[PDB]
Amino acid sequence: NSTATLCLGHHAVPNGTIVKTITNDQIEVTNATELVQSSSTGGICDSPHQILDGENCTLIDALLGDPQCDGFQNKKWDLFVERSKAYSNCYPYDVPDYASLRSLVASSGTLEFNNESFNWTGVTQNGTSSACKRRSNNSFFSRLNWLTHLKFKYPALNVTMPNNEKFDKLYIWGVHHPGTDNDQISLYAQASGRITVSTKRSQQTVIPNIGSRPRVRDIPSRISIYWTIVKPGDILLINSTGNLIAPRGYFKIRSGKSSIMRSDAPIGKCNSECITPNGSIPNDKPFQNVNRITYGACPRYVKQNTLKLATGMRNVPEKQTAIAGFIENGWEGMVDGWYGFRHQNSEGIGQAADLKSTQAAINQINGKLNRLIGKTNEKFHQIEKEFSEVEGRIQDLEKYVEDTKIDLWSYNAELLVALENQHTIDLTDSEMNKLFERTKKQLRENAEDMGNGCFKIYHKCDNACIGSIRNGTYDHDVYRDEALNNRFQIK
Amino acid sequence: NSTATLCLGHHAVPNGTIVKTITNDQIEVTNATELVQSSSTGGICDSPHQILDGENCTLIDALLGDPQCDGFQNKKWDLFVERSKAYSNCYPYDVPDYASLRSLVASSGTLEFNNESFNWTGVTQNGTSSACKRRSNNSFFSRLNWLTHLKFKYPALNVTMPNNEKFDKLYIWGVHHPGTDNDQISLYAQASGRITVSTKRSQQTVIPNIGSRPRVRDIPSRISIYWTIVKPGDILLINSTGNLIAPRGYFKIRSGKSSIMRSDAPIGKCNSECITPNGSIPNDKPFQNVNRITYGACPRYVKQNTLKLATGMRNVPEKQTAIAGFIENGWEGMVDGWYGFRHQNSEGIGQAADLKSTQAAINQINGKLNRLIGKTNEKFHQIEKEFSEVEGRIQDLEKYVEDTKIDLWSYNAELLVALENQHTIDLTDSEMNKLFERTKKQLRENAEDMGNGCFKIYHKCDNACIGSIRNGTYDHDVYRDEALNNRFQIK
Amino acid sequence: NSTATLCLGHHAVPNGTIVKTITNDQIEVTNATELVQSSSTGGICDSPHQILDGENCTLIDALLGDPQCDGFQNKKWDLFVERSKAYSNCYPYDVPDYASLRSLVASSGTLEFNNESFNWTGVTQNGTSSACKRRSNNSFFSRLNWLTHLKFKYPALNVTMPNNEKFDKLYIWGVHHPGTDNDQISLYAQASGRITVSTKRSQQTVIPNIGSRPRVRDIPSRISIYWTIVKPGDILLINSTGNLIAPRGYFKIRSGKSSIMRSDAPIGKCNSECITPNGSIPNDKPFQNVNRITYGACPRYVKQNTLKLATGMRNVPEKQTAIAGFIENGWEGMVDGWYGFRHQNSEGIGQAADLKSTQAAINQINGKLNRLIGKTNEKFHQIEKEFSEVEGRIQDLEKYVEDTKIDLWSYNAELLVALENQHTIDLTDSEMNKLFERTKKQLRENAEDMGNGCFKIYHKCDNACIGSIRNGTYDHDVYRDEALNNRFQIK
Ligand SMILES: CC(=O)N[C@@H]1[C@@H](O)[C@H](O[C@@H]2O[C@H](CO[C@]3(C(=O)O)C[C@H](O)[C@@H](NC(C)=O)[C@H]([C@H](O)[C@H](O)CO)O3)[C@H](O)[C@H](O)[C@H]2O)[C@@H](CO)O[C@H]1O
Ligand SMILES: CC(=O)N[C@@H]1[C@@H](O)[C@H](O[C@@H]2O[C@H](CO[C@]3(C(=O)O)C[C@H](O)[C@@H](NC(C)=O)[C@H]([C@H](O)[C@H](O)CO)O3)[C@H](O)[C@H](O)[C@H]2O)[C@@H](CO)O[C@H]1O
Ligand SMILES: CC(=O)N[C@@H]1[C@@H](O)[C@H](O[C@@H]2O[C@H](CO[C@]3(C(=O)O)C[C@H](O)[C@@H](NC(C)=O)[C@H]([C@H](O)[C@H](O)CO)O3)[C@H](O)[C@H](O)[C@H]2O)[C@@H](CO)O[C@H]1O
Ligand SMILES: *[C@@H]1O[C@H](CO)[C@@H](O[C@@H]2O[C@H](CO)[C@@H](O[C@H]3O[C@H](CO)[C@@H](O)[C@H](O)[C@@H]3O)[C@H](O)[C@H]2NC(C)=O)[C@H](O)[C@H]1NC(C)=O
Ligand SMILES: *[C@@H]1O[C@H](CO)[C@@H](O[C@@H]2O[C@H](CO)[C@@H](O[C@H]3O[C@H](CO)[C@@H](O)[C@H](O)[C@@H]3O)[C@H](O)[C@H]2NC(C)=O)[C@H](O)[C@H]1NC(C)=O
Ligand SMILES: *[C@@H]1O[C@H](CO)[C@@H](O[C@@H]2O[C@H](CO)[C@@H](O[C@H]3O[C@H](CO)[C@@H](O)[C@H](O)[C@@H]3O)[C@H](O)[C@H]2NC(C)=O)[C@H](O)[C@H]1NC(C)=O
Ligand SMILES: *[C@@H]1O[C@H](CO)[C@@H](O[C@@H]2O[C@H](CO)[C@@H](O)[C@H](O)[C@H]2NC(C)=O)[C@H](O)[C@H]1NC(C)=O
Ligand SMILES: *[C@@H]1O[C@H](CO)[C@@H](O[C@@H]2O[C@H](CO)[C@@H](O)[C@H](O)[C@H]2NC(C)=O)[C@H](O)[C@H]1NC(C)=O
Ligand SMILES: *[C@@H]1O[C@H](CO)[C@@H](O[C@@H]2O[C@H](CO)[C@@H](O)[C@H](O)[C@H]2NC(C)=O)[C@H](O)[C@H]1NC(C)=O
Ligand SMILES: *[C@@H]1O[C@H](CO)[C@@H](O)[C@H](O)[C@H]1NC(C)=O
Ligand SMILES: *[C@@H]1O[C@H](CO)[C@@H](O)[C@H](O)[C@H]1NC(C)=O
Ligand SMILES: *[C@@H]1O[C@H](CO)[C@@H](O)[C@H](O)[C@H]1NC(C)=O
Ligand SMILES: *[C@@H]1O[C@H](CO)[C@@H](O)[C@H](O)[C@H]1NC(C)=O
Ligand SMILES: *[C@@H]1O[C@H](CO)[C@@H](O)[C@H](O)[C@H]1NC(C)=O
Ligand SMILES: *[C@@H]1O[C@H](CO)[C@@H](O)[C@H](O)[C@H]1NC(C)=O
Ligand SMILES: *[C@@H]1O[C@H](CO)[C@@H](O)[C@H](O)[C@H]1NC(C)=O
Ligand SMILES: *[C@@H]1O[C@H](CO)[C@@H](O)[C@H](O)[C@H]1NC(C)=O
Ligand SMILES: *[C@@H]1O[C@H](CO)[C@@H](O)[C@H](O)[C@H]1NC(C)=O
Ligand SMILES: *[C@H]1O[C@H](CO)[C@@H](O)[C@H](O)[C@H]1NC(C)=O
Ligand SMILES: *[C@H]1O[C@H](CO)[C@@H](O)[C@H](O)[C@H]1NC(C)=O
Ligand SMILES: *[C@H]1O[C@H](CO)[C@@H](O)[C@H](O)[C@H]1NC(C)=O
Repeated sequence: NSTATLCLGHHAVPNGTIVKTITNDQIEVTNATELVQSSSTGGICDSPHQILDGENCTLIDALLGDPQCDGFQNKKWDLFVERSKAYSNCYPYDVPDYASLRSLVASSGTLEFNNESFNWTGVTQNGTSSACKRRSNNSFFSRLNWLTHLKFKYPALNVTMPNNEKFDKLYIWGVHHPGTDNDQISLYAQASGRITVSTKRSQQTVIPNIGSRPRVRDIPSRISIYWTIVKPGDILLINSTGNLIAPRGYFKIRSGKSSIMRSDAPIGKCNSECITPNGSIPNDKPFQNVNRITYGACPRYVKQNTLKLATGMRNVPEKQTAIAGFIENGWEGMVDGWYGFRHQNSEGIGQAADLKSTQAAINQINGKLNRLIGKTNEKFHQIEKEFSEVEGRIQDLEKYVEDTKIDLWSYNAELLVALENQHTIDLTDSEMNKLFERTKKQLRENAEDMGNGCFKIYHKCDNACIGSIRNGTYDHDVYRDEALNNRFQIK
Repeated sequence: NSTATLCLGHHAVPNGTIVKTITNDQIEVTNATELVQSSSTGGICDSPHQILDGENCTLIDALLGDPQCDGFQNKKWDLFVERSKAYSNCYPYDVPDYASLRSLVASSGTLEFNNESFNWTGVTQNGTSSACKRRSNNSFFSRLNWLTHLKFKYPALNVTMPNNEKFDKLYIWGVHHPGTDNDQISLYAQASGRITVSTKRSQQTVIPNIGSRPRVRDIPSRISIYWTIVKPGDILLINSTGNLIAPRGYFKIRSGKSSIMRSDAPIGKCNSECITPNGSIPNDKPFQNVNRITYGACPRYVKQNTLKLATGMRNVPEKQTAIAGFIENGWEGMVDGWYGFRHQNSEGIGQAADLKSTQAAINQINGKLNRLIGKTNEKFHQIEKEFSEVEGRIQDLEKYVEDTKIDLWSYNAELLVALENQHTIDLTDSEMNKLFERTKKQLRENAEDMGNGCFKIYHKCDNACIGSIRNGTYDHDVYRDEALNNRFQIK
Repeated sequence: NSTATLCLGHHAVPNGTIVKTITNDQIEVTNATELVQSSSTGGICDSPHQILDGENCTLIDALLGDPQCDGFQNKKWDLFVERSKAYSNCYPYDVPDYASLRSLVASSGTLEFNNESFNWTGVTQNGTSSACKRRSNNSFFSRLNWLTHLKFKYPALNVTMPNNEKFDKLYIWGVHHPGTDNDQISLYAQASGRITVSTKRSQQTVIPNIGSRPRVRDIPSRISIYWTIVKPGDILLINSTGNLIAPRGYFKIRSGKSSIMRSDAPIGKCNSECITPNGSIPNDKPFQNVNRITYGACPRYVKQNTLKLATGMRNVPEKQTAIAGFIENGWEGMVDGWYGFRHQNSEGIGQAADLKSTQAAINQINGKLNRLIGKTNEKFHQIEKEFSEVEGRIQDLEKYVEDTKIDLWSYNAELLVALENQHTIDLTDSEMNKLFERTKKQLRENAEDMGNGCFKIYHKCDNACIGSIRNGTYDHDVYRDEALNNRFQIK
């Protein structure tokens, strides 16, 4: 009736989602996406990393050559998987600093072994035991050589092996601790004496200690395992009068991205970049709360089990019912755009989406999605994070380092999502406000702001006229005389 | 005189406080609150954590059973407090890896001890010394058993103790290092020989070393202390020909939240969640600069001694004196609200608070207070952070881990408070701006913006009229003819 | 022609720089500055820290007194620089826990040595070797004393040295491991026996181990090095029957800010606070990607090789050509200010800078520069971050601690710069918007907003009139009758 109404508005949905911003602990938005990965398939995917399933073998048993581990000879891995069911089935042994030898072999990622011809003239080689059976016969660790007397003589060993290669050699060797004096004499022909293994740059001396230990596979003796790395140009010197469990050669030691993980998860024929002890997990999300132990391109571990990133504007119910604009009011019936126009004129009541504002909001949200989704970084060999034995100081430090790290990342995650969500609310609010301001400016003196996100346009404004406003081609001069007469009439 | 003035404004206070934002290193606000706890009472509150005051006893002395520590037998703790005055008063001893045994016992949180009947047939038990008096008589550590020859014989000990319990057993034992060959023979009847303590899964051999050490309580000998954990189903085997300081049984070893702290603070009858070596501290604040060593639900340690969180808007002096609005001007006389209205009309000059805007600002500030205040998290046994001896590598790492952690938290604290304060300034500024905009919209063509946060209303607007604007019931149509004539008159 | 145009605008430059904000991965601004230091001179500046260039000597060789290191006696340092070319040229030795002794001496920062008169009655002193020549003669480590038999007797040593000083004493000593039984007898007159060095609070026993090691400088024997710290009031007791490499006195041990660094960078005559192995670097910037190893007041190490901080507003091309304001349009021709006014009136078309808005933007940007530039903090002795040997557990932890730290700082840097740049864009946009709003308010009913950042002023407004608007002295009442007639005329 000589005027029209033009309202600016934004969509709303019936099923919104609650997120956290800096301004609000809980604010409902039109949509959100989860940034914490909280589930796994439960299987370790055999691709794209080279998996070695230890089965009944620990890495150290596979290294020494426990008979059940013969199948592992010379294999490589990106990730060696050690099973809780694993058990030793050879001569009872220990490794002082077991954790370090495990770690250095794990990180090297290879069991490649090269035999060498040591001169063991004057002694008997290849000692075996019923505690270490291979194909039902008494045997021993494959990579070790139990030397004993020859004709009740054990002449002092003073044996050399030069490293004339261009790579390092890793030697694994041991000392036999007999149960009794009787065993000492029966095995080596004389009283126990120390073993010294040296190079130009290092030395280790180990004393065999006679005594009963609790029987394991009916063996009260023990073997203690040691290692030596020999550089190119250096020489291994082995010096012993008995009790030597000698090396048969060396392991290659390599550097790269290999590691070891304790897990009982089955190995699957599938492809996944991120491995945890619970199974492989997708790495689309920036964070995860599945396990602090990871290998590969993995989301960062956080304490939160959910963090929702807003991917839409504030969700505002439509006030119940004159058309009305965005002031405390969303439009559930606007389904082809995020922002738009509703009008009332001579020809009826209509709605149209505004593409520009809708696309600007969507583009920006997609931009932050692109920064946060599918952008994980790889980590490989790290520190251990679960422990089967009590140890004190070093373990306290390992645990505190990891606890510290997780709390700092959990804090970063919490802040990041609150900041991002505040920014999303601000940028989506801003597109609405800019649309309203642009429209106000077009209309000049031909309309007044009704306070509800709508303009009273003080002239006849048919469908084409409204279209000209929406398209940005409205010429205010054309209508100004009509509008001014209508606005500043005296009633 | 045919018009009225309506000004929008906000309060101001005579005693504002300076805070930091992202925009300003120093900006005065109406009020702030401190987020760094910087004082302690100076006492350790005995509630709600179970405190054990070591008095003259270290934990290790209480474990071994130094006579002055007999009162500690079998006690438990959440926090064992070790005093600087503590001193040993029994046989001179050392503990290789003292720090680890201290740590593992501290974390276990119990001195529960179960006696066992070891078969020491063939030797004399219960050796004592004048260096370790109990009730004025020569004595020894309560939990240890100094075995010596019987009739100048010391038959080889080969003694067993199975763990048929469903929990782990912690055994503490030792080796006696005699001052001279004469002592060796007088005590054990033969030359010194090694001690081996083993289980199915582990072994330790220790060599007694004869020699003079500086006398302590007139004793040139030493005892060295060792420990062994025996799992259920396993067996302790002790094998010795002399110099054995034997266990009398085992300690329970538990897991939980127990720890140990070095402090000289007195223990008080009071209740506080957070304990530091300086005393308990309140844990209302998110940060603290009292001590990096903490136990319980504690604020996080930061380097800053103060961080002030704004709890009010910018504080702006009232310009000296026509009423005027918020543009570069606060209202010290507005004491019943944070924002409001001042008017001049036919009936005088008045002021009224706006509840809605005031409450919206207060609610939001209370929200951020609720997130930051009284929300501390608990930590228990951690790593040591002060050291009485120089050690090198491990200590360097312990110190660097803690330094690293504190710098990262101090950074987080600094950023958090700057961000929060910027947000507080922004949300309080926003309530002022929204109040002004809402008012502008009500007034439509009946008023003009005077540029100083006030409107010139171009009609007679009595107290009820002004009230209708403040209440949001003003009907612009009622006054529009009058206002338009007044606005667009030609003078 | 009875009207004027007044446009508000901001500068633009032909050569802008791309930065990252929270809103945009790439946004062009007028200027930026680099926050990551990525180059070094390549030399270590000898000022202001006290540098000690080890040349051919490691710290440990300088400590023991290898002949080529005699020049180092008693010197101090802030930073000891160890060269890759360094080599030992004396008796072949090792140090169990070499890394710790290196670290504790490095951190102490002094080689100050005080000779003491030990009573070595009954033995020969000052043993020497061809493996350790000094001025072409057979010699030995300067700070050690190789004792051997006197007249084929080596009476048991039981020797004391009290610490009656008020500072700690650091004693360095050793054990000689002879190649053969023949050497043992030729040197010490009897079979090898253990060495015990003790105090009231500590003890160490070391066993000499006879055996061939690979010859070095024709020596198949080895010396193993040990250390003891003796507190004031305590006593050093040395107890040996042979194989003792005795101390000649003690080192002072101090506490302070000293460290050690591995580098081949030459030492220069220059002054720089921050030292890295690549050379000294400037410390103006808050971050650096030169080296994770640093000493002194240094930028923090990050993974990024560049982080650009915006130091100007968004850079917006001038739309091609009616004068026009800031809406999607910057002014390349405005060179004497950041914001300003362009006008068209009766007297022509002019431009003027607005000082207030320009200065407010510049001041704020300078403020954030002042917070970020030249504000680095000092760190001194830390942990090692590069390793020449494989070690396992401890090294894994050292590496993980540093990796963890760097990732957290790299994250903080990335967020900080994105946040700061967003704030810079917001504050510079805000000065433009405030200038426009201030102008709008002055003009009252005398102008209309043309939508392009300009006002149509509906009255004759000559150069003085425009000046009154720019100066904030424009009196709208003077022109209102003229303007209203022009605005609300009917055409
Ligand atoms: C050298 C020798 O033959 N010694 C005999 C002892 O082995 C034997 O004590 C019994 O030993 C039993 C285990 O027998 C082996 C084994 O481990 O299988 C037989 C091995 O050939 C022998 N290995 C070598 C390289 O000689 C090995 C070794 O002696 C022990 O493992 C060392 O602990 O023993 C089993 O443990 C019985 O319980 C045990 O009594 C005694 C008595 O028969 O005679 C010795 O001559
Ligand atoms: C076995 C014995 O009686 N040995 C005598 C030596 O103790 C003694 O040397 C003197 O020893 C003095 C301390 O006497 C005790 C003690 O610690 O109180 C007496 C204890 O009963 C004895 N403990 C046991 C279990 O036999 C203990 C032990 O021998 C030492 O502590 C080992 O160091 O000694 C005190 O230290 C005197 O300064 C010291 O001369 C000599 C000489 O009298 O005779 C030995 O038979
Ligand atoms: C005590 C003595 O003189 N022993 C003689 C052996 O040294 C010698 O074996 C030869 O030793 C050669 C090195 O000679 C020195 C040295 O290091 O320069 C000479 C030193 O004076 C002696 N040091 C002391 C304090 O006595 C030192 C020491 O014996 C060795 O370093 C211990 O390893 O030896 C060189 O190594 C030759 O290759 C080696 O054969 C034998 C045979 O000549 O006679 C011993 O009496
Ligand atoms: C030191 O004490 C040890 C524990 O008491 C003891 O070990 C025990 O030795 C017996 C036999 O002497 C073993 O008994 C075994 O006997 C049958 C054959 O009759 C075997 O088939 C079984 O394996 C059976 O167990 C015990 O197993 C063994 N116990 C432990 C815990 O090791 C040592 O022999 C004693 N040492 C000396 C030198 O006397
Ligand atoms: C190795 O040298 C040691 C230090 O010189 C020496 O220890 C000293 O021994 C004397 C006695 O021989 C102690 O003197 C004590 O004598 C009176 C009784 O007359 C006691 O009441 C006092 O305790 C007094 O101190 C020294 O205390 C002691 N010094 C130290 C530092 O331990 C060893 O005895 C020597 N060892 C051998 C085997 O000869
Ligand atoms: C244990 O075996 C060792 C390695 O086979 C052996 O060491 C070698 O000893 C020879 C001499 O016996 C040294 O040869 C040196 O001889 C000339 C003089 O003719 C010297 O000028 C040279 O230095 C030359 O090298 C070897 O250097 C040495 N090799 C190594 C690697 O140390 C030990 O001697 C044997 N030990 C015993 C006790 O027999
Ligand atoms: C290292 O090897 C040497 C021989 O090269 C051993 O020395 C011999 O030991 C025997 C037995 O004790 C003696 O009877 C010989 O006289 C020694 N030979 C020489 C040349 O001295 C030595 O025992 C071995 N070392 C170890 C620790 O086993
Ligand atoms: C561990 O106990 C065994 C006995 O079970 C000890 O062996 C005896 O030692 C004595 C003294 O040296 C010898 O005379 C006996 O002949 C040994 N008995 C047997 C059966 O061999 C052994 O010495 C003890 N071990 C330690 C380290 O003390
Ligand atoms: C520490 O010094 C003592 C002497 O104070 C040494 O004891 C003597 O050792 C010799 C050689 O073995 C014996 O013949 C004497 O009888 C011992 N004297 C006494 C009083 O017992 C002892 O050997 C030295 N200890 C070490 C580890 O070298
Ligand atoms: C909600 O957001 C995510 C991320 O943009 C998108 O993949 C998903 O399809 C959206 N859901 C709906 C119903 O729009
Ligand atoms: C592992 O050991 C179990 C239990 O002894 C056995 O049944 C199984 O077949 C073994 N698996 C392999 C792959 O050797
Ligand atoms: C993964 O395994 C850990 C350790 O057993 C367990 O605490 C956690 O609940 C598991 N997470 C999932 C998603 O299975
Ligand atoms: C200032 O702020 C704190 C926190 O809101 C409040 O407890 C305190 O009472 C306030 N002081 C005044 C005078 O309003
Ligand atoms: C602790 O020792 C001191 C000094 O010897 C003594 O005076 C005090 O009574 C002792 N306190 C306790 C509780 O035993
Ligand atoms: C707490 O104790 C530490 C260490 O003695 C001291 O540096 C610090 O100043 C103390 N703080 C307070 C608030 O007493
Ligand atoms: C750009 O910014 C930096 C930091 O403010 C300043 O030092 C430099 O001179 C500026 N360059 C120009 C051309 O304005
Ligand atoms: C260091 O050793 C090299 C190589 O032997 C020698 O040429 C050089 O002169 C030595 N430098 C010093 C400062 O002693
Ligand atoms: C500094 O040295 C390290 C280690 O050699 C090297 O990786 C890095 O590229 C160097 N940086 C510069 C700027 O020279
Ligand atoms: C072990 O060594 C012997 C040398 O006696 C050699 O012939 C063979 O390779 C090995 N024999 C067995 C049975 O493993
Ligand atoms: C020590 O052991 C003996 C065994 O001889 C036992 O009777 C008693 O429990 C203890 N005696 C003393 C005095 O502590
Ligand atoms: C080594 O000690 C002797 C004692 O025999 C002393 O005279 C001199 O200071 C030293 N002699 C040499 C040659 O270094």
